[PDB]
Amino acid sequence: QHCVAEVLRLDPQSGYLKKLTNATSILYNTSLNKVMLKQDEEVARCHICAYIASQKMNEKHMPDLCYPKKAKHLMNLFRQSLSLLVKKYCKMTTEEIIRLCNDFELPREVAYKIVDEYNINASRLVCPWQLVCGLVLNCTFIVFNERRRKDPRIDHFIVSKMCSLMLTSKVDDVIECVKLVKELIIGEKWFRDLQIRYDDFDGIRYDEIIFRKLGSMLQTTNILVTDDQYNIWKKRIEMDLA
Amino acid sequence: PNVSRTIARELKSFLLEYTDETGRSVYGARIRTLGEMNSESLEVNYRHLAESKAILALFLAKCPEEMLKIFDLVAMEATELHYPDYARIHSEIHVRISDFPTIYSLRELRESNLSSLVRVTGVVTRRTGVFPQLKYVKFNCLKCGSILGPFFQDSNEEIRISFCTNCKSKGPFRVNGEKTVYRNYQRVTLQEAPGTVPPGRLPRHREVILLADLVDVSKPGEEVEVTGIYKNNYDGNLNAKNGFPVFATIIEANSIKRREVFSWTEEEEREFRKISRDRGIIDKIISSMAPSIYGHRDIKTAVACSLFGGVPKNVNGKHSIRGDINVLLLGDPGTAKSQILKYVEKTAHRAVFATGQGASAVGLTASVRKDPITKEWTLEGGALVLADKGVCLIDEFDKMNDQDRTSIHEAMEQQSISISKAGIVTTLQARCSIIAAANPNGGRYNSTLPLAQNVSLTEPILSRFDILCVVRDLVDEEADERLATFVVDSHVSPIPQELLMKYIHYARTKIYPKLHQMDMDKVSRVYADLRRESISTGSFPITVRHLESILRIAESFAKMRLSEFVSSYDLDRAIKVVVDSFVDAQKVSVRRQLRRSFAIY
Amino acid sequence: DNTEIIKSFKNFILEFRLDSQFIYRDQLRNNILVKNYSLTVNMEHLIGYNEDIYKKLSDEPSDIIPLFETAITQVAKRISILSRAQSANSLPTFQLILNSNANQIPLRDLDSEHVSKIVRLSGIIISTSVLSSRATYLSIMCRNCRHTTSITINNFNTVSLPRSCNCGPDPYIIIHESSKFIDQQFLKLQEIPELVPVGEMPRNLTMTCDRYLTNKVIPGTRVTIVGIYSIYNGVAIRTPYIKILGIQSDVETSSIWNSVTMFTEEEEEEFLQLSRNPKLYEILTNSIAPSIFGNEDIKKAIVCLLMGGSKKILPDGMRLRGDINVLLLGDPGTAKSQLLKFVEKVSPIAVYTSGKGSSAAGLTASVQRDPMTREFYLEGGAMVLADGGVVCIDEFDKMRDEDRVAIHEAMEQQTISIAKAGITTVLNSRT
Ligand SMILES: Nc1ncnc2c1ncn2[C@@H]1O[C@H](COP(=O)(O)OP(=O)(O)O)[C@@H](O)[C@H]1O
Ligand SMILES: Nc1ncnc2c1ncn2[C@@H]1O[C@H](COP(=O)(O)OP(=O)(O)O)[C@@H](O)[C@H]1O
Ligand SMILES: [Zn+2]
Ligand SMILES: [Zn+2]
Repeated sequence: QHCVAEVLRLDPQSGYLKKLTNATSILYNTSLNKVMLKQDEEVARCHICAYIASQKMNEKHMPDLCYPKKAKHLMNLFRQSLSLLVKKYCKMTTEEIIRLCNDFELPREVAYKIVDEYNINASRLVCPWQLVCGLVLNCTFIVFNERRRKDPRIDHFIVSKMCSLMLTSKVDDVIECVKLVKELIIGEKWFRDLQIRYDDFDGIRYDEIIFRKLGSMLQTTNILVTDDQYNIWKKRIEMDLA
Repeated sequence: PNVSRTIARELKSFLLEYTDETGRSVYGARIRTLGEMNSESLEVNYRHLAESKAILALFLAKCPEEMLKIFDLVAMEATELHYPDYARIHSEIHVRISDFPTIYSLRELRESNLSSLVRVTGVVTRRTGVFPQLKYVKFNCLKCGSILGPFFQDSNEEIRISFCTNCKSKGPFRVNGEKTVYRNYQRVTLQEAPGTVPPGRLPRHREVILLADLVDVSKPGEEVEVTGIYKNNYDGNLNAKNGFPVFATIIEANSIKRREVFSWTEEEEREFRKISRDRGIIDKIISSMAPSIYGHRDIKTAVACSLFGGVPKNVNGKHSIRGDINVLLLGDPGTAKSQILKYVEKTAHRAVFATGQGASAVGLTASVRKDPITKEWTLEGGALVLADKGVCLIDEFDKMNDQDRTSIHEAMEQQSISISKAGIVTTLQARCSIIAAANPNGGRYNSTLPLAQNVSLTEPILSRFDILCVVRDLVDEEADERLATFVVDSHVSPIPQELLMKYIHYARTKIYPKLHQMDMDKVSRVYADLRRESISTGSFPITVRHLESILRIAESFAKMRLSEFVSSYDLDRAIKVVVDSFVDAQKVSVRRQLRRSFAIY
Repeated sequence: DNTEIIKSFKNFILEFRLDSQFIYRDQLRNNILVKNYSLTVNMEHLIGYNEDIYKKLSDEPSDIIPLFETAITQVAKRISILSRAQSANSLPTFQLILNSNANQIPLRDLDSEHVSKIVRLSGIIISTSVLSSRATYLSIMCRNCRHTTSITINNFNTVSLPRSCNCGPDPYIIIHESSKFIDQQFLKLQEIPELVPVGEMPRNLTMTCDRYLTNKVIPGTRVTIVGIYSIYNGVAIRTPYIKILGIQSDVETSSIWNSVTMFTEEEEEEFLQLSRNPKLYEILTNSIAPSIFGNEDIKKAIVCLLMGGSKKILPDGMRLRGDINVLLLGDPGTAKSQLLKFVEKVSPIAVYTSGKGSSAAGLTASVQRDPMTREFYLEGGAMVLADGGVVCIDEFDKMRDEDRVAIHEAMEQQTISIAKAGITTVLNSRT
């Protein structure tokens, strides 16, 4: 039942969940009662089980359910028993770029946004590797400012990652990949919502920069260090005896 | 059949609204007790859902190992509405059954009966292992450094995978024992009851598997009732079948018992103290010790002192004293010598009936022994070893060689064994109570000689015996009149023995009653008295060994009465015992000691 | 995350203290002078300091342990350089050691639950099999590419060699002379024979250990241990075993001739107060048998005896027996048995017997052979167990003649000899 609920709640990755666990139960039951249905490794035995249980209740969905040789076999058997940017004009899918975005373990909402961007504005293109590259980079720089604000060892590792995920030794093209999308995507309300959420504004806060730029000297350029820093740095030399 | 819909709703109806008498939902108690208990199992009486509807039992009988599928999940259902997060903790539930009327032997099994409910009788012997095997599986892959998800395992096969979620690669696979989850598996032997193997025939035997966290609920020598199922075993390597192609058969059994843990409650000890303190239990002790034979009271009394054990002490961890009591009986075999000791084995706590060679449990020593299973070297000890707190019985003490005698000598000497063999060196605690018997040379005792002169025993272990009791031919008419009447009526006040062992179990725990130096220099007096009176007409002496023993008897009777400390007018009993012990142990010359040493009576 | 736990752990190293004195900090500072690369630990000391590691080390220990190992090595690396800067390249992982006393659970009450967790227990020892080795760091060259690489392993003394770096499968030789290894052994256990059912033989269990948790133990030594109920490989089944992570022995059970010889200093001063009293002899006579009466003259010999005498050697080899020989003689009572019971207690490393040899006890060397390889080994002896000690006997009367002879030779030269078929012995009694 644990494994049943596991594989059944593996579909997302009201009446649905209930009726589907009941379905898989009595389905597996019917399939194992008689002596007719054998040599079926339990390795895989809760999948077109789940697909036909989708087919049964009320509404069914061909996509995102089967997601192979024996998949067809067992189906019939049960059903009877009952570089990257020089490349010109490439093509992509939903899950291709879900992969290239989920490699950073970023959320799926940002990915859906880049997907919407694409399927509306993937029309007039030369190469979508550039656009989606720049997109997910300017997702990373905006959401990952904290860890980077304290760890400048990150910005080399990250750019190195996407330099070789798309197979180049030259990188200034990637720099352009970022600034051009930033020129493009600059002013949409959803981009706006993300900037108020994760608070980069060029990577710097609002309540600081406005005094940086309106015309002030109270502007806190933190050359000096904060108090808790020293409060914890002192422990390193406390035990200096050893 | 896809009638799991009707079947499930109606069996859960049964499970929930069951009412039999006073509108009693008996199984609500079961499940709530289960959840209270972190329990993994639950029982369901077959007789009542069988009373209501028996095609329950039919769709069971066609494939009962598939009748399971609804019931285990239904247990979780009832469980979580009364115990959320139980399904979190206990991954799965097993069930148990009771009260099935059909009977088969271990031989009566026919092909028409298998793959159905089976109920047998027999005995559990040769218990092997509580080994673990799998129920949930995950992996360590090589082409990727990652895992598999969770997977339940069938009742009849291993598992192996060639697909991977990253690619269709049949890379090297290995299970992650360092993370997986397991359950309890036993292989058990089971044999028929020899009390009913009919004339001439032999008893067949079978093999049994025990699961569901019910392992080690059995021990060798128990009558058992496994109800279960039955089937073959396609265990591979089968194409090498000569003769006809015919296969073994094995039970999977669910329910289990032992019929066909002693301890004290508040009132159980309340009554103990009530009776212990009220007016001299001990007459009723010897009235209720062992009614096997009418026999005689004196040696019963001696061994009653041998029962309880006294108190040991050390003078700040030196000059130890033995608290536990010894005995030695002897006399003609015509009377009951090998009866009451086995009774005591039946009546004590952590007693033993060992023996010499022939019809013995063990050889009364310890040794580097093999084992039939897998050559497990082990260190068994003589039954002396087992009851280092308790007692060790023996019969036919005489019938022993050099070393099996030296061992018991060592025991009653320094209460510890030593071993110097086999890459192993050690001593133990042998502070056991000794009992024994033997056979005199010539049947009769040879009244006209002393002890060591009559029986060919040696003294140095003989000295440890505070008691050496003897009888002989009892020749008068009344002997016949009583013993023949009893032994024929065998085929024509005293308290339960359960209470008596529960009393000793209550006694060796609590009471270490003391002795007050109030008038004890009478010890010094009467000792010096009779130690001179001994030379006055006797040959051998009496020695402080006896005195120490009388003190141990005094504290013995203190534990018996359960009083707080020594009483004065029971030292009379102790010393009278040792007195009339030395009386019968000697020549007819002692017949003057009969008159001399009675004033101490 | 894991580094949060690492710091919660490493603060316990140098920021723990009780009785106003650092404990483990200077313990390490000592251990490193010892060149030990390990420590000792209590886990009772961690419960009050911090609860962020206990409830998770419990149920996922192996997930947490090598972390502690690496933390330890981290602390080592600073303090190594700092102490080199103070006074006066290759620093492997340090085996951790620990113990506990929370409880003891027996083999009988186990089940197939709480598996891979940690458990506490009692038992008795048998095995001293062999120093079986494992690897820790071993270099690899390919036979065709000549492509050097390297591997190191950590705990499990999971993966194998690389299947491909054409060279084909199995392209790799293992170099030894620049490889590294460690030792373990296979150690058994079995329960208290006094706490068992009346009927059946007992159940034992194996275990494994490593570098400095090795060779601590010799059989008969009752010991308590804590470990992890691990697994390796009827229908489908894996063998239950255990991984050690804590051993504790009684300090010295059955008397070891390799005993202590370097006593403390505080005791010297009272020792020499007792050296310089004139009442020395009379006190010893008042106290060797305090619950015992008379026979002052008899008690006045034992002190002549236990201290031995003139070990005197001469340039031929005809030594003189440094000790003395004695014989009580008399009746029941008269304390002839009680002193003898006592003397082992006062004794440091001596032995007691009855006559004829006792149960499973050779009164002299009862030699036999090996259960494995059927080879010769000097086994035992009540006269050589106690080398450099006294021996206590009762019932000297009923000897066997063969038993009496060698003992009859000891008391004037104290050296047994056995020259049976293949083995030729001169084993020193000195008792
Ligand atoms: N007083 C008695 N009442 C009933 N049965 C007796 C009595 N005395 C002896 N017997 C029977 O005779 C047997 C005597 O056996 P025992 O002398 O103990 O054999 P052994 O001497 O070999 O131990 C007992 O088993 C018992 O059943
Ligand atoms: N000289 C003595 N003084 C006091 N108590 C003794 C003396 N001799 C023996 N006992 C006591 O009498 C008991 C008998 O022991 P012991 O006489 O040593 O054995 P045995 O009688 O076999 O030689 C012991 O419990 C001991 O404490
Ligand atoms: Zn793979
Ligand atoms: Zn190669």
